[PDB]
Amino acid sequence: GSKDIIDVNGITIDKNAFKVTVNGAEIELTKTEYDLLYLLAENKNHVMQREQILNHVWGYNSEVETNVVDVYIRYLRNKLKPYDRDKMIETVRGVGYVIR
Amino acid sequence: GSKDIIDVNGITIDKNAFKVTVNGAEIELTKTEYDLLYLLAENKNHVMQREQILNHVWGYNSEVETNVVDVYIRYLRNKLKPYDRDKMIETVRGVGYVIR
Repeated sequence: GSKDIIDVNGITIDKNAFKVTVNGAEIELTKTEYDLLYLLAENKNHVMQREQILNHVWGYNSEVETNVVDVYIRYLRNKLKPYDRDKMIETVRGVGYVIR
Repeated sequence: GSKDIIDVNGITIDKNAFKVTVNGAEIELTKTEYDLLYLLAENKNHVMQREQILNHVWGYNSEVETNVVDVYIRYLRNKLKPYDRDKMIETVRGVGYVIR
């Protein structure tokens, strides 16, 4: 049972590095969800295809099934719903996903 | 060339999740350095042995040489020097390392 946030010698360190700041609060993510969010945010207004998302977040050779992108888009949306940000991740039926 | 910090829809997301806040600034770490710092901080005033540090940060089965702990203690100290925090990580000659 590792302590969530630690302060020592004036330094603040969180057990989970993968948080994002929203409305003065923090959404807590996994590495994969955080990387997906960053990738979509970095490409705002530029639709990303499921396979290029797979390549960036999971790796170009990845043996993972491509639908893991959909699985995680849904994990991400569920993380953003309590903060009324989920609708920012939209589906382009047939292509992939985009933040606008 | 991925953009360091991104703001989108009111969410702030850093490319590098592994930063700690010090004097209103941020030290930027790698996952391994961050985990080492967290482990020592979480065990403040409790000396840790090089091998238990290895087990926690690198894994119990790890094929890595045990001196990688010393390598990274030095990487961490070098990261803390610009903020006059390096002396908080002290060597117990013969045992390991501790934060007091």
